Amino acid sequence: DPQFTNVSVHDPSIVKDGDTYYIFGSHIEAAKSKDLMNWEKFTNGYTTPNNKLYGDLSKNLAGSFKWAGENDADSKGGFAVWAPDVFWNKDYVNEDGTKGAYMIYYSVSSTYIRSAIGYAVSKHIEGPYKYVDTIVYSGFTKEEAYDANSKINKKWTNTNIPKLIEQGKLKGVRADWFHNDGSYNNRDFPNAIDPNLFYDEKGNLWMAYGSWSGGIFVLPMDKTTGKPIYPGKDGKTPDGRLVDRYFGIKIAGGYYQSGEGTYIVYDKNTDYYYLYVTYGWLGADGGYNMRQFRSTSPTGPYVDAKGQSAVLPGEVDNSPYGNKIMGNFLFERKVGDPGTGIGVGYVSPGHNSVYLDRKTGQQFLVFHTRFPQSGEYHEVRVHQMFMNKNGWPVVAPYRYAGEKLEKVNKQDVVGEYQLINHGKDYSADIKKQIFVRLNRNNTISGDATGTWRKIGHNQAEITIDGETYDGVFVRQWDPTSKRYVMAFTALSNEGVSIWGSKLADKTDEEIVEDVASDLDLGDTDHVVSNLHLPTEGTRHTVISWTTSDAKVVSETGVVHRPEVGSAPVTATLTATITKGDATATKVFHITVLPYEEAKLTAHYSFDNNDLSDSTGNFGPGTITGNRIDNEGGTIAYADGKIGKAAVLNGQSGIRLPDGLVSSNQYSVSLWVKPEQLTTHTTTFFGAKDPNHWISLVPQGWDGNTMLWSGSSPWYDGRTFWKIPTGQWTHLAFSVDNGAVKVYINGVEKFSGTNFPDVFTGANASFALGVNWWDPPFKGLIDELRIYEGALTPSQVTDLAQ
Ligand SMILES: [Ca+2]
Ligand SMILES: [Ca+2]
Repeated sequence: DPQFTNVSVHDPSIVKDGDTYYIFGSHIEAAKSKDLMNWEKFTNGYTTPNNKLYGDLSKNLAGSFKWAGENDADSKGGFAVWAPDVFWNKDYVNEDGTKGAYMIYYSVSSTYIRSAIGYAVSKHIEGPYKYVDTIVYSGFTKEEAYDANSKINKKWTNTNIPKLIEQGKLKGVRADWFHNDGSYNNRDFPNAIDPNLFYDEKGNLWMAYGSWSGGIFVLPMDKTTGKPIYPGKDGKTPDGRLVDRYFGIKIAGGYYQSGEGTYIVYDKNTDYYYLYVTYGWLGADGGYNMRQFRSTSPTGPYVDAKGQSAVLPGEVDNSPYGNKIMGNFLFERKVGDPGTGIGVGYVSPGHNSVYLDRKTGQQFLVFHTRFPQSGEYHEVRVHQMFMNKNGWPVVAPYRYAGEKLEKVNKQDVVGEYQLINHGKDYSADIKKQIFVRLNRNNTISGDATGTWRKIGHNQAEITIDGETYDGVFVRQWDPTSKRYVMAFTALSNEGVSIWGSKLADKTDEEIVEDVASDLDLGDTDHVVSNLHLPTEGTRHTVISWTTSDAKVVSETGVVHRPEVGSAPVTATLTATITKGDATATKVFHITVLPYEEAKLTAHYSFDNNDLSDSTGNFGPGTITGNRIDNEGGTIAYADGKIGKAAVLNGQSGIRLPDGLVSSNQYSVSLWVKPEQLTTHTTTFFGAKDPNHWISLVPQGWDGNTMLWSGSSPWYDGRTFWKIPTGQWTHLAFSVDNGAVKVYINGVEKFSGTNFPDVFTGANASFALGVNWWDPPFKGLIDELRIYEGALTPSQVTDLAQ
């Protein structure tokens, strides 16, 4: 039934104009939809001029760009226009003195603290938006100072503050804004990004903003002009939270801890201000997760279900604070569940907005998310939310598909559920389901015990291991099985959320039959890799294995490839599948391939005082400077492992020719003499483009030698081994249709499957010592050998010597 059209809009700020829903996100991306399911982008990103939102970007927002976000520090080469919020401001006095305009409040940033918020206006939601002013600034300093790769002076005199002191809106500079060395005190005070403009009960206008550092602040705003009404005077709220003459009132975060993407919604139905913030880091390993507080006042205090304050008491883990409404999750499609793929899950879902419909009461969490097994690729998602009995909106487990609350029969609730509990913790981990059933005697049994009730038409009360969770039952589109299913979502007074999705009713026999038809080990006629043999199917179905011949393949799928030139070798794996007294059997016919010798395709020895390929079928290399795409470094040839090695001083390396590798069956060998270790720094690299690359990393994100692929998907070829300096080490890795191996000094240190295919039918870029981001390799690398095919353990224990 339901159709979806996806868009990649990061940090979506939703707004309804007329009958159309609009989202505005970072990087000047935006889109629109009439149904919250099918999105159509209308922007052109950082294209300038004729930028959709801003026109000639550079001149329109120059005011803001004088301070950060244009070709400066972390924005070198481009722009950084982040996390906007957009609304129709009926009171805005236009420069022709007419009333009413669409405002866009945006952020610009150059480092993790040097940022500012400014706004622009339009007669029309799609723009053009013309700059008005820049109103809040962070990362400024007590004296003249510059950042690495920045010519912008960060002294506070270079912000709006002098003008504000001249206008009588501030008395002066606050000493507390500075550390003793004159640096920006981001322990106490904010990074000026991520604005959210909202209205209170009375129609007064507020802006909340912030991201990590000192946290989230809120300022009242002049409806007529778009400017803050700065407090003018330092102080403390009645309950003790920091007030600042300029930055406003602190409502969440603190002490460097995470927390950005604030969104605040006044709900007239409950008379609460609901505060959403996202903890953690946005990246696939970041554990981005959405949090929820409330207050009776726009300016707080904001607290969670447990009555705990959103404002941190000190430099502590923020895990306990805030209802955790969504983290990493997957409703795993185990063997025997209907559909294909791994099932529906999200990684790092967050930076949300919220649409609450004045008339109907329907409510929607809007956010961007990443996904398991796709790295940094992201899309916009929308989940409905539903007010529970205790005045907390609860998030639905599935993306919105037209559903609404109904009168729900006890009959349609009773049965087996997959259940996910989001807890409080957050990390790279992905929560997966357990199995329980909600029995007609209102008990709960299975992987957890307890009780449940439906109340009124559809309120849910689930009590598990002595924890009670209040929420709703609602029907939901499960895209894995492709049915509307009954579901539940419910929050406890700890502020922990559990989710439920009803499984199709099934006998033990039908399950085993399902597990049996669905059990597949892929193409097992060309096996070069260990086979993963599942020991479990859906709903705790158990699967055991035997092998006809352990010398070919073990019971756990461990393969033994025969000698080069030998015959492929055959065996049979038998799966026995049990649940209750139902049982079935299925056999699979394996053929394990012999090793095949990789053949040398190119050789950079550096032995003839140049970057020539000795095999004489690729061009010579060229020199780079400190990145794969820049020029002007120096290659000293100096005494090395065989002949002369290539030296790299620390500030360049070698651009190898395009297309060097052009397959998914290849191998790379080289000898490395490092002086210093720097994290992420490559030797051999790597890339189709800056999102699809391979890198042989002497010290990677885990502190060890690895083979690394990124950023969509991520691959962690971890050897768990650290490499020495002033010293030669032999490194080799092979790739063979997803099959990957890495060798440290001849010994195999990593072996895996599903290695990405980065170079087949592309003309990619390759280099030694340098990439697009990290410190160049410092030391020597000798004897770079590229191959077609996968080096044999034998070929490799010979290159090592
Ligand atoms: Ca936002
Ligand atoms: Ca050499």
